[PDB]
Amino acid sequence: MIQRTPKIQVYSRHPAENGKSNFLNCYVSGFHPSDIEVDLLKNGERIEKVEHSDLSFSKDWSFYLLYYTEFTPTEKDEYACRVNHVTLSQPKIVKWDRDM
Amino acid sequence: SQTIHQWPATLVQPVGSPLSLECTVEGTSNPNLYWYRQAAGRGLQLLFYSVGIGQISSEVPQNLSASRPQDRQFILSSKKLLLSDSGFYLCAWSETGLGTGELFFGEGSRLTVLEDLKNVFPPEVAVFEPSEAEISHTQKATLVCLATGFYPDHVELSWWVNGKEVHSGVCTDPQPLKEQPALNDSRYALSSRLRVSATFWQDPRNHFRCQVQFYGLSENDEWTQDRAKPVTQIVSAEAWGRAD
Amino acid sequence: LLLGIGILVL
Amino acid sequence: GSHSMRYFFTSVSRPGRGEPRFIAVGYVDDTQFVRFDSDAASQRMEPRAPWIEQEGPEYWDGETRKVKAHSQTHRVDLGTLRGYYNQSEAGSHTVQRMYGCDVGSDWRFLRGYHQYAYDGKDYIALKEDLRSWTAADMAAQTTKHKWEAAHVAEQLRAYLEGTCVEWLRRYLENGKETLQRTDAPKTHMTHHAVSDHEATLRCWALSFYPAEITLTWQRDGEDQTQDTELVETRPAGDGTFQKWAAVVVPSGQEQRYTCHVQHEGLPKPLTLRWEP
Amino acid sequence: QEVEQNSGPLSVPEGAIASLNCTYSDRGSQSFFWYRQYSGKSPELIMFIYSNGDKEDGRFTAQLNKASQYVSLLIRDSQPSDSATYLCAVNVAGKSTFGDGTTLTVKPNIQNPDPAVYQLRDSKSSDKSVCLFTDFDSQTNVSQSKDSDVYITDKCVLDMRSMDFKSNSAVAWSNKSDFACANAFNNSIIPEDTFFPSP
Repeated sequence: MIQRTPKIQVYSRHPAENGKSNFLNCYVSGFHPSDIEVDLLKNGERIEKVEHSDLSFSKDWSFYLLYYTEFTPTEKDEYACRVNHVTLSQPKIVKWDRDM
Repeated sequence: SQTIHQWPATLVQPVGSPLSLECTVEGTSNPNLYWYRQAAGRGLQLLFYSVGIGQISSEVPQNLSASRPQDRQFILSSKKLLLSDSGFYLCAWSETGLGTGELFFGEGSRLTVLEDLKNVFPPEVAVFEPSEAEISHTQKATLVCLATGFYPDHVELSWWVNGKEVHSGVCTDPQPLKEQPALNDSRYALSSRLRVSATFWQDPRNHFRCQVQFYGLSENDEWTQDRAKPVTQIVSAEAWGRAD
Repeated sequence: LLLGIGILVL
Repeated sequence: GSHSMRYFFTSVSRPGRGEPRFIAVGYVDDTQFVRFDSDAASQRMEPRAPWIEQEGPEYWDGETRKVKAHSQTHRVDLGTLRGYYNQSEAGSHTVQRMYGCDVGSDWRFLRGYHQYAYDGKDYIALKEDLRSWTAADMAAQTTKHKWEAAHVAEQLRAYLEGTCVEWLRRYLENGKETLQRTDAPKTHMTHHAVSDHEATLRCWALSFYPAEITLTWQRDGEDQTQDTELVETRPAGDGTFQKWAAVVVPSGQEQRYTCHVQHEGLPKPLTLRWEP
Repeated sequence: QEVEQNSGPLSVPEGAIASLNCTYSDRGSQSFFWYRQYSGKSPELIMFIYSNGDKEDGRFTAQLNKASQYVSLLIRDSQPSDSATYLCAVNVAGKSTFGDGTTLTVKPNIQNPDPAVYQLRDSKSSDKSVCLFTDFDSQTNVSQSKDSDVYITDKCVLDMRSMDFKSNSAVAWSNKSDFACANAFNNSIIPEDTFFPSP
């Protein structure tokens, strides 16, 4: 039995600009087992229209998934990724940094 | 160890009757199971493929259906047989997954569908005695067995000498001939020879029997004709050795 | 194209 | 360019929620082209790149038939392994299978792979000779003896060196516009350096394919900073890939350091420096 | 057509090499089979092959060429008992696709030809009788009659294993008195040479 803590990155498909529809991506990789909870947040609220890549895995058998939604970024709105996995003692929130 | 049995071996049924073919495998688990048909020639059409219990893949739009109620139990059925459902139905299994892909076949189910049972006749059987000339020319004795006037054309002919089935000295025609080649529903004839030494035929303690298993109607088939019902039965004819 | 041989149970 | 085809299979038991979850994906290089999910409505292998849609109904019927036979193998395997490892019926367990082939810039065979894991750990792997097995433990040695007796390696060798390379070659031709594209990375530079003495410079690479890339930070000469802070290459989601690398420098010595981007689609290795 | 093999019948002499061939069109195919089927019976695997080249198992050699897309079977030292329908099959699309079969007849070698026509009488009445053309060699063919109510069977290979003796036989019979063994066979009989006893 091995379990592996997910790595989490949250980012836009294209370089962010306020008024241009874009894609918000949360990439979770390097985790085991495969059951995982990933939600995209708009001001701490769950976004309902969120699709994900087909389950795949690396050389070391650890899983990766892309979660995505189209969004129009603004100066104002705060976006995040909320991830839970049996390896996480509690849900992990990584906020979208427009420059990360 | 590993084993695949199918049942029944031969069926003669009227158009419109139901079909049930059964297939059983022992000595493996979670096999791939297949129904194939051989009709209007050799070579095999896949009818149904099952990757596992409850899972049936239908490989051609058709009047038949299949189920797999347990791991090792495969069933083929029809509510209403058509003339065109006649064929040799073969059950096969392969190892779970995708190995070499070797198929293990059952012994097959031969289905004949008839428009009319009225044309079903068992064989008349007669044994013909060796020619004294042949015995003088060759010191060999050839017995001939004639099975005549049967329909449809599935009979199994065997030879029994002193109540033991023989194979040595035997050759049976591979296909029956039509007693009237012109007629679509012609009855059929089949010939076999048994050859023994002249001194084995001459020994009168020796008993020769030609046996023809015929596949015909079942007990519950409807029958409207005067004559007795032409069911599945064994018709035999005999001869003793003649030192004379 | 998937394998069509060499897939056996453990 | 070298190329690969790979199939990835995951099955997860879920006692009291019916049959194992099974997911299969095929890849050519870093592009997914098929998948099967036992929980979707189709119960079919389905296309995931435009160039595999060229394949006719016999392809889809065939790959559907074969992917289900793989799924059925994993179902048995999850049962067998609970036995080998003396485990309860209560737990969720994972089996994984990966196989495929690499070819060189001449599209000839380089290497074959067929590997199996249980609960995220190596179980059994085909070695590079495509006839020997590595068995992780006592349980995998039972599997090893059974797969030797049945010549599983000989069957796999026939696919890995033959079938796999020619269907890879067919995909690389039919998908020429996608798979043999080489999108050079759009690069740029950020200065987020809110320390008194120290600045941190991230050197960005967006919209590149394939995913293979190198982001060296260099100084006066040397070529190396064992202190670079690079994030795992990530999907943009449009079929391209993103990456950056970071080095911490003095606030004075801004423009003594150089980012050396290396990608297949760049004529010459790029070389970027902080522009005010 | 996915799996193509000639129908035959392919005739080969006892002791010679029978050559069966099969072509397949699907380059997804990953293993290859020859099955043997006796009349009335179910198919039985002769061998499989999944590697380019030859595979020998006693008298049988499979050959596979994935570039040409052909599978062959060679049978060294053919016996009458090899007479059967040979089914080529291809494992593609997760299942076995079958050819329509090649029928092989191995004609037996008759050491000591002794062509004769005999009358045999029924062990119930003398009345009904059949004609037996026997002991001719495998070059003689037997023709179906130019007469209704005359029945003629094809030749058939009979083997007294223990004597070391094979013989060819055909049978003729009629529902009529008009009919003699004298001239029952409207086919290529062995000239004077065929013995016709004086009953």
